[PDB]
Formats: sequence, structure tokens, C-alpha cells
Amino acid sequence: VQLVETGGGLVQAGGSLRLSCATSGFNFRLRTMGWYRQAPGKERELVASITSGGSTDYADSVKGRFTISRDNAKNTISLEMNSLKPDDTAVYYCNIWAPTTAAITNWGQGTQVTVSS
Amino acid sequence: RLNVNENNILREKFENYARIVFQFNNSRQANGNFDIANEFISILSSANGTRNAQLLESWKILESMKSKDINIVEVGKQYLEQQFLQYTDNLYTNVNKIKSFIDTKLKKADKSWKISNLTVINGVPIWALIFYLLRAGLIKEALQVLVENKANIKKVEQSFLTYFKAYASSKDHGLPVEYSTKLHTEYNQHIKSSLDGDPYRLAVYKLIGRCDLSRKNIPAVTLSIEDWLWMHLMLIKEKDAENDPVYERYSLEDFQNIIISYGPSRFSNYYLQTLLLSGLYGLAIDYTYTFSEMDAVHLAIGLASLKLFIRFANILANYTKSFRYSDPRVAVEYLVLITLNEGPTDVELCHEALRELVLETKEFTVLLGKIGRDGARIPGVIEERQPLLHVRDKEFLHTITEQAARRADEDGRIYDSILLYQLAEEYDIVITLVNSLLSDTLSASDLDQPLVGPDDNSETNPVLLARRMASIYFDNAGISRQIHVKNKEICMLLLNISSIRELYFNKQWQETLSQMELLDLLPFSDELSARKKAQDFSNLDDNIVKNIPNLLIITLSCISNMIHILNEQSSTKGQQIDSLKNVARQCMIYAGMIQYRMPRETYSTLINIDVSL
Repeated sequence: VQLVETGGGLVQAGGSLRLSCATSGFNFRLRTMGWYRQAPGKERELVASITSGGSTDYADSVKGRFTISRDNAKNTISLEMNSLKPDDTAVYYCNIWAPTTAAITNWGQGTQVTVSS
Repeated sequence: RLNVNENNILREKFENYARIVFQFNNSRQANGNFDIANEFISILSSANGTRNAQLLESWKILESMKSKDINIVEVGKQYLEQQFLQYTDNLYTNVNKIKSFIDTKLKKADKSWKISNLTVINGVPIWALIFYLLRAGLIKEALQVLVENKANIKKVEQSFLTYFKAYASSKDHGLPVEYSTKLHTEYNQHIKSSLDGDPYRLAVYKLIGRCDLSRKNIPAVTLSIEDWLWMHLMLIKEKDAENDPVYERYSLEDFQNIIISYGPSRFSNYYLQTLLLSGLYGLAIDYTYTFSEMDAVHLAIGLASLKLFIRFANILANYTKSFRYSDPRVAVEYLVLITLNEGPTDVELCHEALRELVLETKEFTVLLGKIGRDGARIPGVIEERQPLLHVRDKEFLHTITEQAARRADEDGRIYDSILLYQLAEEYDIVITLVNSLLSDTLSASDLDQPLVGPDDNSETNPVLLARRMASIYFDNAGISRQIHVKNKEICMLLLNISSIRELYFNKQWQETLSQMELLDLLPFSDELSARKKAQDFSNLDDNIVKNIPNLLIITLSCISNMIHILNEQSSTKGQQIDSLKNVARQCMIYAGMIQYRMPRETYSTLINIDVSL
């Protein structure tokens, strides 16, 4: 398994960003996948998740503003982030969805997302 | 090159042997008292032929070794002595039974002796008596008879009595260097070269004193291979217990070297016993291979049971090859024997063999387990033998199940993959696979065919399977928690679709249409519903989008049948036909907006039904 999260960086409040994750080394199609965030100090939390067939589910924190999608041909997962807020500033990780976030124990490096102003 | 299934005879001993191996593992796990040697002793005694007697005595050799701290030289001597003693018992005090053996077989029909120059006192060849007592392990009796005859052996042998008492009253069965040098001088000066000397006297001197190690055999009293083995074994010392190594020495390796240099040519019907008694365990296994692979494999297990040790793991994994497919469970039984040697690589070799058995025979339910009706896992045979695997872990079992699952998925063995992911407790993946299988079934199976037949089951039928997974998993908080909320919802929606298809197949048009509207996928509601559902189309789950075409076909077809039925009375038939025609219209408008993401024939099928309304 390998999770190469790209996209993101610094952006002004109210702006837009699109995260992506190219995956390798496991069968992508069968796994529910999720996007997580880890604010400085705070623990790592689930933001959005998507089943094999493209059904999605969102934390209240980001509902209406974030959109998770996947491309089973390219083995990518994407997270469009619009109308961003400084409260969304965190490192973002893509990994298999699991009911309790602590149990993953198999992650990628992540992309830092920072929203100014 | 052995094939256990090639005849009744060659198949009947295999299960008889496998059944011993089976209760050996049982006591292994149960920390019990089972003794494999005496089980093979029981089975091998009834059979016969020369090799079987050969094999039978070899197990009696292994049996004698039991519960003894193992010194190769000591157990070998104890075996040959106890055998001779019981031989003189079969033939019939021990002393009187040996006396009778002497009077019988050392005498010719004349009453003449077959060995000349015997010192005979009261018709008793006393040195033959001393010797055969020693040959029977009866040391204290042997010293006893020498003592009673002190007044009949002059003074040259009188001194020997003191060396004997010393040899007898010890544990090493060695003599202090002041005694061994004195006895050797006396041996060389009076006994070794004597003209008319009793040959038993000479043997007893040589055995008790290790006199003149350059000449190890006294042929005149070496009457059998057992005697030859015993006399050599009697002369072996540890290297660090040689009083005069630069003058003379004899170690176990010396004894093994000459046994090897002679080869089987010189060892008659006794070479396997000879290799075993000399502690050449590999060679005894290898020699057994020349005439019975099955008996070789099992002799190796006997020797491994005694921590005596071609390589065990390969011995056990090679034997398994002819019956891995035919008999997966007994293959495990022999692979599990690999951790008898208790080695660092042995544990890992046993794991790799088991993984190879699972991945290759694909015998998942016997080897890995299966799911009961309630959802609870029944352990497979590998799991049942987990104690014998010396696992740090249950991680191993989990790891092998996941590997078989990904191979299953790669191969297209969907039912395999669904079973394996259940065993691996990968519950969200299971529902993912079940939803994908049911969805493909609903969209691809020709519409007019039935989905479930009277003889279908929950293991292989996609509708019955999904129903079973929904029943045993979704109402199990421990499991249901692990399935994403949308995977549960897609499963229930697909199942509602399959219920709609059954009603349709059964011509329940009105009730099909009502359940169809409850799906909340098609535009039943009003004019603006068509627009709303068309927009929703691009966001439907992959499992659902592909079933929209048949749902439209069922809907238009149900309406067409119901309008005919209504036109063949009632006060409001007109209003019900208008309402039905309204649903068809909204569905056709919806269909026309999504049709270029549908199969190219769907719209044409649809509108041909619509203009008949």
C-alpha cells in the first residue's frame, strides 16, 4: 500500500483547493476510502468518506463545502474544498475508511492545507 | 514418487499410519502420554516379511529409548543386553536361565563343548557364565559367580577379581588408571597370547579392562551381529575419558566410521538396526528410503519425537505431496509435525508449508473454516492445531486468509472472495462484494428470467446471499458498526429492487408499481419530478445507475398491463388511467434526458411501450 497525497498548500480564506491521492499496492476498488484532517494539537478526524460505488458521507464540519470523489480506473481519490476557512487548516490524509480513526496504523505523508486571513 | 491412493493396500496403511500421527498430535496438544513407538509396535507385529520384522525391531529400539536421558552408547548397550536376556528367557534365576542357555547351545550332541579350552567347574564353563551374564547386563551376578569360584581360578586370575569389583561398583564402568595399567600388563603377559586359554576368559578381560584396543573382536565368542555390536559398544569411551590417548583410544565416531566403511554388505538382515544402534539416525532414515518411503517418513517422526536428529521439514512436506488435494486435513497433520525439532527456521518452514497448502488446494472451508448459520465462525483444521504452531501472535491465520482472498478476487472467484473476506472479518469489503455481485445480477440477467429457483441457496445465489448477509450482519452492532452506512443502504436498496423484480416476474403489476415508487428513484410524483430525478442521475451509486434502465422498463410495462386490465368496470377508471399515463409520461421525460448514459436500446424499448398507452 502507498498513499501519495498531493494538491493543497496555502490559500486565502473563502478560496478553493482540490486535494488528490494517487494510490498503489492494494486493490483500490474494494475499499471504502476516507479523507482525514489533523489540526495542530487536535486529534486526527474523519472529514469525508466514499464507498466503492461512489456513495459519499460527510462530517457536519464540512457539509455543503467539501466534495469527495474517486476514480477507480486511475486509483485516485479527490477532495474538492470550496469556501475554505482557517478552521479547516490542518494536514490532510487519505486512507481506508474505518469506524474508529485510531485503528488505521497505515498512512501516507499527507498534504498541508493552510488558510490565511 | 510414492502415491498413497494407488491401491487398497497402499491406502489402508496410510490412514492407519495417519491415525497414529493424528492421536500423537492429540496428545501433543493435550500434553499427554501417548507413545508412538508402541502404536507402531502393535501394528507392525501383526504384519510380516523381512523388512517388516526389520522395521518392527527398529521401533522396539526406539521404544526402549523412551524416558531415558539419551546417551547413544548406553541405550545401545541396554538394548542389546535386554534383548539377549529375554532371548534366554524365551529359550528356558537369570543365572540358571543363562546356565541352561549355555548347556544347550555351547554343547554338541556328544555332550562335547563347541568351544575348546573352556575352564569347566562342576560341568559349568565359569568364564562363559561370567561373560553371558555380562552380555545380559547382569553385572553384579557376573561378579558374583567369579567370587564364588575364587578358590578355583589360581592366582593369575585372582587379581582380576579386584579389578572387577572396581569396574562393577561404579557408574562410569571404567577403571582407575592404576588399575587399567596393572590389568593391561597382566593381560599382555598371561592372557592375550595364551596357548590354551579359555576364549571367554579373554573376552571378559578385554571387556572389563579395555585390554588391547587394537583388536576389538574375539571371533571365537562373537556368535551374532548383536554380539559384535555389543562388544564394540562395550569398548567405546568419551574422548575426554581416555586414560592414555596416545597409546590407544576408541570413540563413538570410530565405531560409526567402521560401520559406514563396511556398509550394508556386511550387516545381513540387520543394517537398519545397526545404523540406529550406532546413532547414525539420518543414515537409518536414508537407508529405509531404499525400500519404504512411508516407513522412512514415520521412522523419522519417531526419531524427531525423541529429539534425536534428509531434512525433517522436507521429509514431511514431500510425503504430503501425493495426498494434499485428496486429503487436505491429514496433510496439515503431517506439516504440523515440523515443529518437533523446535528450531528457529522450523516454525517458519511449517508456516510456509501451510500457506502453500491453502493457496494451492484452495480447500478453504476445511483448512480455514466456514461461517455458520448465525454468522459465527467454525474453526478450520489449521486453527484447531494452532497450539502446535508455537505462535507468538492468530496473526498468521489472518494473514493467510487475506492472501487467499486477494488471489480469489484476482482470479474472479467471487464466491471464494466473499467467503474469505468473511473469514478475515473484512465486513465492509464483504458487503462491497455482495452489493457488486447483486447489482450486476440485477442489471445483467435478462429481465423475463427468474432470479431465484426452488433449489437455490444462500451460498451461491446472489439474491439469497445478499439477504443472508443483511440478516446476519446488519443487526449485529459489533459487525454492523464496521460496515459503512452507505454500503448498508445500497444493499437494502438492491434487495428492494430484487423484490420488485420478483413481483414483476409474478405479474403483480399494481404492487410492483407501488414498491417501485417507494424506491424514490423514478419520477412518480409530478411534472417537476422528472427534472429532479434527471439531475440526481449523475450522483447515483455505480451499483444503482446500471439498474435504472430495467426499472424504467418494469415501470412502463407495469403501466401498460394495468391500463389494459382497467380497460377490461368502475366509476373512476378514467382518473386511474390518467394517473398511470401521467407516471409513464414523467418516466419517459426522465428517460429521454438520461438516455445517452443508458444502453442504446433502452429508450427505444421504452417509447415503443409508451405509445401503446
